[PDB]
Amino acid sequence: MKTGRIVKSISGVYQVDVNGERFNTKPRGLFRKKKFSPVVGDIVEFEVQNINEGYIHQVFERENELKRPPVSNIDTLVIVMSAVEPNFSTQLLDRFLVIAHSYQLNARILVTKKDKTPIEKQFEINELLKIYENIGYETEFIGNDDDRKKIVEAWPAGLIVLSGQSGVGKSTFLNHYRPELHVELFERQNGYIADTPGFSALDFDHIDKDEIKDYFLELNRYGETCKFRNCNHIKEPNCNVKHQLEIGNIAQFRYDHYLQLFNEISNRK
Ligand SMILES: Nc1nc2c(ncn2[C@@H]2O[C@H](COP(=O)(O)OP(=O)(O)O)[C@@H](O)[C@H]2O)c(=O)[nH]1
Ligand SMILES: [Zn+2]
Repeated sequence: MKTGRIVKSISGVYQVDVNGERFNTKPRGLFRKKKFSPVVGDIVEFEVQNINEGYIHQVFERENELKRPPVSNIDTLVIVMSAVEPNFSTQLLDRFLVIAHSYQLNARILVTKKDKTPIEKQFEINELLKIYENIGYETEFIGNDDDRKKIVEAWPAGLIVLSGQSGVGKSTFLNHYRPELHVELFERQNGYIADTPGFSALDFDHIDKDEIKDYFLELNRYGETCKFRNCNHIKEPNCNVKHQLEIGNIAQFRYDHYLQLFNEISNRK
């Protein structure tokens, strides 16, 4: 009877947004069981009752999902990094992109605190952000002089989830969408933006050492012409990644972070 996105879950009641319209609903069939329980971000078919209430009959197949917090069908993961306080880190950024792609997410890169970054440092970060744009990511570098609402409404349509450490500047964006002014979705013009971040932790537990190269997008792309179909680009001969490194089309820090994570993600915790 109606199709929409779950924007709130409160003690087994699922609020479903239907183009602005809100419905408090409960699951039936499979969706009453824990192994099929609805999550915020689910697209659902529900039966309308009592004007603004309803029963969820179908939860559509999840295109993607985070477990902590539990949220499904993210259209863009915005990785939020400070330029300073703390200092921008390609080591932390590469790790967040690996996690992002391991969850099958679209990712883009947002650097904050430009207005208090030394201008010489701004040029070094700008050159780093160029390397990520050559890999295929959209990047922005913003400060207090920038319109945070204009920025969010230029983002691709659908569900945006901000992921990054506390203090990087997620709330400064999110407060523009808080009606009051465990995960809830807030409306924006072309979709939603999420209450919570996506990660930071031992979201490495599910990753096989063999998958790490798939989530370095330029290694994955250049590995197409390595001799070996599963070349790890470490000791293998005829390696196209090590060649592209040599002639300067893969950045050394990217290769070095791949190597550290390949060596680390193997290890017992
Ligand atoms: N100067 C400056 N400070 C910022 C910027 N973005 C965030 N902050 C500050 O950094 C701190 C953390 O911001 P907040 O949005 O609460 O971070 P969250 O923990 O990631 O949500 C706060 O004191 C913010 O006002 C920025 O672009 N420039
Ligand atoms: Zn290779």
